[PDB]
Amino acid sequence: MKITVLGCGALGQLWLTALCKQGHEVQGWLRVPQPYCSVNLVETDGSIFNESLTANDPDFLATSDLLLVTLKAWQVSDAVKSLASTLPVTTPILLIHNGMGTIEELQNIQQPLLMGTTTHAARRDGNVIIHVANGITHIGPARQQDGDYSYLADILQTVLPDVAWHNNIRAELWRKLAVNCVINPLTAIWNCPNGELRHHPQEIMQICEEVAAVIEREGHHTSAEDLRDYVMQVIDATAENISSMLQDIRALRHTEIDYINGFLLRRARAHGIAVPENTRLFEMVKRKESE
Repeated sequence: MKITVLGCGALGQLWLTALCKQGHEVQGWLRVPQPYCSVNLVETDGSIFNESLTANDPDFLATSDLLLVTLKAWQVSDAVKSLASTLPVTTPILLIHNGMGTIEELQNIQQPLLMGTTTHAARRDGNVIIHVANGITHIGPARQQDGDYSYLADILQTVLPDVAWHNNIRAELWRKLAVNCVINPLTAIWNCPNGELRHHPQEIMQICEEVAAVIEREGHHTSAEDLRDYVMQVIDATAENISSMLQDIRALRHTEIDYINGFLLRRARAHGIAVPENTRLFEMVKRKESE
């Protein structure tokens, strides 16, 4: 098939490479138009893959069979709306990113919309992309009207193992966003490795109690304590790492906070749930971004 990949960064080059090695017709799409996307990715065994692909061709977009989006969350909805009048109104759009809240920004999209997240790990070092680890990409329908597109998880399985379809993909999205609402902003505000958080159990519970209150009202079964125990287990296992949010902070790149604790605040707001710790952290990180 013909696929346009939106974003030629780490995750976008990992998909372009995999689609490209299965023989699919592919193009990338850049925010700053260029006729080609130069892919240079290192495979998990250290092998290189390096090709020059077509980019930003409107005719190739108008005949594409899948729009695969791999931008950061705060970029997604504007970039998708820009291309949706050109992509066929029958062609499915798959969003892969961390965080939640892009579907609410895309509710009038006519095309089939699918939402997803991955545990594959891909790092960008300058113009080099490193496929750090293999993993699973979970996808599913964004709205009630997108439920008949489970065939994409079978095609994608053949391209970048493993892929799983979930009829209620929001359950898996919240599991990851719950943990990120604790780890990302705390590390960001205390500019510490994940392991520091181990020294702050009482406070982590308070955030988890707020997170747990919003999720329960959203229709999912979780407990504040269960959530707390899991976060601490993640913190122990990733003790020396620098989070994705702290990484953004240290490089002064915009953060995905509007789609992590910002989404919890928005949903908390819609259900009327008290979230003072999450609001403080959200506002703090926003002040750091501005400087």
